[PDB]
Amino acid sequence: SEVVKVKQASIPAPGSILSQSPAIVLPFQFEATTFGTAETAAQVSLQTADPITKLTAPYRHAQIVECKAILTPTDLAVSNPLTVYLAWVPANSPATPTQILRVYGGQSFVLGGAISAAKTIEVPLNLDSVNRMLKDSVTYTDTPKLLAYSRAPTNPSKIPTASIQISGRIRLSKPMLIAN
Amino acid sequence: PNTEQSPAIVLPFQFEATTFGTAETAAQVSLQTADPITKLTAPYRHAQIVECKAILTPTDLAVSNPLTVYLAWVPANSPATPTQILRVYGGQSFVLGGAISAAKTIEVPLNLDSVNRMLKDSVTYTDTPKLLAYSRAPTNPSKIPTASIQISGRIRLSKPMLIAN
Amino acid sequence: SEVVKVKQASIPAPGSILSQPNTEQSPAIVLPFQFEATTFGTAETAAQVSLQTADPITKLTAPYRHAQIVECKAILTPTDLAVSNPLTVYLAWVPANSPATPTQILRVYGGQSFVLGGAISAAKTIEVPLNLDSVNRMLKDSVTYTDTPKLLAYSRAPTNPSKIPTASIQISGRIRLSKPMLIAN
Amino acid sequence: SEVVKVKQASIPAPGSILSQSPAIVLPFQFEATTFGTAETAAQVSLQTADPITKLTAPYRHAQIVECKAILTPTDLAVSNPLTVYLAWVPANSPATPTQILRVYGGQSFVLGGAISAAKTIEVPLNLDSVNRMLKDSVTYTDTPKLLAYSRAPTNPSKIPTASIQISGRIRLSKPMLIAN
Amino acid sequence: SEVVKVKQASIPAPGSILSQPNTEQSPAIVLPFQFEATTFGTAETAAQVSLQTADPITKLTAPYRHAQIVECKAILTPTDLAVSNPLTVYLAWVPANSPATPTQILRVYGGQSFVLGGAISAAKTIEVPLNLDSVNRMLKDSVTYTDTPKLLAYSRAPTNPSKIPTASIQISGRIRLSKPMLIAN
Amino acid sequence: SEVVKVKQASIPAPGSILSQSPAIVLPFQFEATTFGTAETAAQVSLQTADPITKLTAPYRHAQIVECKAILTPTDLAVSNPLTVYLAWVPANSPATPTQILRVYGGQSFVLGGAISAAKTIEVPLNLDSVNRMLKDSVTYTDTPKLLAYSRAPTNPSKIPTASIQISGRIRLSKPMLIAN
Amino acid sequence: PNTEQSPAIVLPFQFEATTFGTAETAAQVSLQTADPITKLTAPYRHAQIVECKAILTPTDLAVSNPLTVYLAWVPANSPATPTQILRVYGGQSFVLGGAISAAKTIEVPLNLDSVNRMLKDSVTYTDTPKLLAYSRAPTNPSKIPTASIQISGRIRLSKPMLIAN
Amino acid sequence: SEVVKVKQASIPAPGSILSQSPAIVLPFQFEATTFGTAETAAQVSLQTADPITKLTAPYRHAQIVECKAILTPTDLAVSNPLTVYLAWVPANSPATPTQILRVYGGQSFVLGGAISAAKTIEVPLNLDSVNRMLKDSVTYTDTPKLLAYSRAPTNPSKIPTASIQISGRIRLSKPMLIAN
Repeated sequence: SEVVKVKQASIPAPGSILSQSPAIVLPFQFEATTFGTAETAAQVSLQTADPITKLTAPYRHAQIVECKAILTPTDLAVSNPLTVYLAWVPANSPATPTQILRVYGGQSFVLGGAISAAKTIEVPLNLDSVNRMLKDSVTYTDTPKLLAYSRAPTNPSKIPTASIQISGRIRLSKPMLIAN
Repeated sequence: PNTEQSPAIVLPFQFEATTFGTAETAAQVSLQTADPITKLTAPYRHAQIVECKAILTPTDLAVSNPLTVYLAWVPANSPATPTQILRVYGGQSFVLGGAISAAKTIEVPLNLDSVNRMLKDSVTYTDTPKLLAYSRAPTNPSKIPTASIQISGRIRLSKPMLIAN
Repeated sequence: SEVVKVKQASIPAPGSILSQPNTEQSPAIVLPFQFEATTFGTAETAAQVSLQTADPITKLTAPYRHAQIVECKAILTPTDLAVSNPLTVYLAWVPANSPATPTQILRVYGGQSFVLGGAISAAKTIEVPLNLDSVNRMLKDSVTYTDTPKLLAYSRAPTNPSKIPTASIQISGRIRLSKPMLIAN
Repeated sequence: SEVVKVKQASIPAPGSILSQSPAIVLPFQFEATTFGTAETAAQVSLQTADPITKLTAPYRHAQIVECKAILTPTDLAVSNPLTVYLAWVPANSPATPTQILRVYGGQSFVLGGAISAAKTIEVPLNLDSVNRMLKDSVTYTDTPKLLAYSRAPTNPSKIPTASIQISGRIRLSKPMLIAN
Repeated sequence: SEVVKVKQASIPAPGSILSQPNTEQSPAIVLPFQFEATTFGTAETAAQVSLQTADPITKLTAPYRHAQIVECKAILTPTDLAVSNPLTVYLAWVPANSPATPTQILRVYGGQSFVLGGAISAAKTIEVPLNLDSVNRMLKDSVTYTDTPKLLAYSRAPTNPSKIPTASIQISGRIRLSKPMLIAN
Repeated sequence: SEVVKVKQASIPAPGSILSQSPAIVLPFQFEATTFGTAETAAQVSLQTADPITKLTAPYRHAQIVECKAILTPTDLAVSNPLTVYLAWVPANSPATPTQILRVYGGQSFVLGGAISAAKTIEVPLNLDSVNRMLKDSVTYTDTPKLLAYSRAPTNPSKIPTASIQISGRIRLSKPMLIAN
Repeated sequence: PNTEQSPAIVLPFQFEATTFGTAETAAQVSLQTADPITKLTAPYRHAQIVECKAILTPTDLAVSNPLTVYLAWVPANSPATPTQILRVYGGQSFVLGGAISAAKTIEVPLNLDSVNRMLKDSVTYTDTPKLLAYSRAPTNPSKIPTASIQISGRIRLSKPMLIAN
Repeated sequence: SEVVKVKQASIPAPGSILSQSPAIVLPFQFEATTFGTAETAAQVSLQTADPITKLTAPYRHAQIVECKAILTPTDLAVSNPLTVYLAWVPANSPATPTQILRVYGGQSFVLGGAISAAKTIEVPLNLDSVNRMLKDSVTYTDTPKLLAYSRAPTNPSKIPTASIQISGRIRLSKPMLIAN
């Protein structure tokens, strides 16, 4: 029982931003991907992830205050373990989930099995690595993007074995004239 | 009361309140029920009106079938009926159909002193803003509105609401 | 054994409360309480328990007019059954006037997932305290409020359902009861 | 001849109110109930009593400044006495007039008969017991409510034997946009 | 009308009470109460009501372990019936671990006699407060005491018995409830 | 409702006492006599009244601290009034109840009737008139003695119309070696 | 505890506790039940023993039918039985019948440190004084006691009890 | 290997005691109950538990200095786990072992199984909750009482799977005159 933070080795390389009113900070937590049913290799791009933009929609400026990736195993993992790869990279990175371990910072976690415990692994996004702005007057390519991958499950089933959510907080600024 | 300085943002909004022509119309529009307004107040736990007015827009169809609408803002409490709008203080009566003039865009303001500007708090207030509008049975209905009423304004949101996503 | 206190990611957002006139105040008592919220293992159980409606709590709250929570925590308790018959539980303390079906707990900010049994040291009791600044402490007053605390929990239909629960959640805490109401006797 | 104040044993338990312009204070005095024709058990709730609201109607805020229950016997009572029960309780109280004496404060008065005098009994409402606000931006349940009861008269007639009025003063605030 | 408070001749004789360790004390509430003690007019009624056994009082006392009286008074209430059908009542606040049948109230030190109805201004309500230094204030504690308050009242079989009482006695007061007991829920 | 003290005109003439340990003061209240069944003329002598001595028995010294005569009418008196005479005199007094009004201090009270109220009359014993000691190493003749009388009731019945009790407090001293 | 200075008086007393000869006797005399003691503690609400002893008096009949009695004081709590008196600390064994000598009047004291001296308070104490006495079945019973046990002492009374008379 | 203290949520509510010599403090440790053979629901009342009184017997005063409940699993539990409930409540509590979890403080422990370790769980008795005196000049109802319960074992056997002992220290005062 409990959770554990496992930082991703990072190096300074923040995104450039606009020169530059009232702001509001909202929390969020959607699920990036699920494991267990088939070989899954996801590329979640915070900038365009639906759940995030549903909050973004009404604004012109939205920047990440904090953000972390939450890896969570389920009972199914105890009997049928699995291995997951994780990397927080800028959208520009030509790196594909199938090659996370070849990226500076890329981690590998083993979920399940009778040997281990069912801890919740948290891998925060180092904001000095990548662009904080998810929506601005210009679109940056530096945007934060989560890379995750796991080999096709030894015993596939429509009941997930592990899932990773992305929670955090966004600061919404300059209101956007939208329909409704 | 009002509100302090802790994290707060003001968003604009405008939705359609009611329409006329198709048949006799007597509406009782209540913000704090207005689906449009809520899709905005959904993420927060504290909403507060800052500005709000009702807009009366006739369509060209109006000239052929001139109507005549009544508008009036009143707290939800007010025992006033659409049928008694002109007997209320804010009560207005526009003609529409290109024989009724009333400045670029016909609009009747809220007031705020008249009502409670909450819409969403820890308690459900009773005296929130409500729009009363009546327009009698039209001769030669049409299925295609001859005029409508929009409600535009600005809401102040705070205290983020835990949500799904 | 062991007891593990796992706090829920939270955001300051207290519920507003009516004020008391500066007249002479009413005395006050503080009673403790702890009841069963739900049970897992028999069937897919996805419950929403609202402290407002909470029968056990209000049996204590009955005689008074003004009642506010002091402290509250959700207690997740696995049973020997869960050892060889694991399950995953979702928990979330929500404001009550909030959407969010227990099926969506992993999509709610605080949202947590725990594995009971199966994996090592999974027999521990989990504890998720209710941040009283997350919601509204008032459970009884001149007006009933909208942001009262509500606990969300979900699991999944077991693959080996049994008549005896494999885990449960209790809610314990302490209320501040005041302003006693005039009654028969 | 004359009148007498008979306080009702009360304990501190005021109503909660809203945080929070010009105000006006108006006096009022309507009659709550009448005795003599048949067993009467009234539950006057200041919040919704017609006479009171006729004054309330044009406003958004109305709070009780002072308020008392006035019990008054009539000549009919001299020949055919009666017993009346009185309790000032908050609207929430699950107490019914038939059980006033089982309520802390509940009084019993004997009106009439050759033995006594025909005094007017006054039982004021302790404002620290109950909610003062009769009309506000929210509706409170704490509202003041008068409980009164008397057994069916030994000799019924359409001429009342005793009646109880409720007089007081209300402070009207924030004007309500009404029709007319 | 009128209310007449007629105090009972009394002698200082407080009941000893157990002491509380100087550890941290329990919070405390103070609830009011008022129930019917007896009824006169139907038949010779000679009752002894002990606040200890008092059902209405202990329904309030139930959830707590330590309960003590703050104030208490006996209320004698005549009814219209008593106007043309007088009666005499006897009242006495006794320590409970005291002999004295209500038939002997006029032989007990404090002992009083009142005439309800018949004579002028006899429709008044009589009030006989309970001197809390006369008896023992404790009604619930680590031990049940012997000098707990007890009310004595007597009348006499009426000469014109009726199904509806001609007078009654209520007991109103306020208790100090503390040390809440651990229970189911 | 209520009680009234009616002092008896007295003149200084206390009893002589012995020159002269721990003492205890006990309260008492027995009933001296009853009225209504027949013409009653009682002569209660505090010194030998049974109830008093039941308390006296175990001691050698017992003196009156305070003492009063309590006259109490009953409903029966309302319909069938009566007149009672009262005098507190020393046991030596050659005065008989039939002649109380011819004694300085002797009072007359009218109990009952539709005219009056049913008050409880209290006539205290002036300790400076009479001997305080009820039991001492010598027996005094000065002892306090209550004289009461009432004419035979207009309508006799075995249900008393009025009764007079004697309450007070005694100080018991020097313990007496008694059997048991 | 003990007692302060507020109105208090000390009265003496002596009553018969038990008798022997008629048949086997095994008594368990409890003050605070002893009718004699109570006729004294009846008027008060607080009684307290100051002095107390048990007296053993044989009658001339004893010489003809010498017996042998056991005495012992113990708190009411003590699981001791009359039959086990000599196994108790205070335990005594007198012969009686003019062949047993033990000073003018055979008497066995209380102690007070051994028991609680209350008998009557706001609470009913459990460890109050109790007399244990046993004397086996006598050969040739007699309906006329051969010896008895008296209990004399002094009680401190306070807090007058409301009574009838 | 090792032991772990798991405090029971408690609230201030100590027992009342007598006003009030030499004292001695003795340690003790008996076993309250055993699990494994059948559904067991025990109600150990420190005041009357035999082992405790064997020490109490010779005295008039005995108060708890400290006291804890010791839960200990045995090898049998590894293969056939079980769940135990524990509550320290005053003897007055109308709570039965079958409903411990519905009592503020009531804990639940899972002993055995391949998943966990075989730790010894200790749950001390909060002396401010309950009466400290186990034997006094008056008998209190506030006495400490242990509530424990476990469902009927999946695989019953006469060899215990877990047992709970109660150790502590008592202060014995005023000697009691006993036989022997």
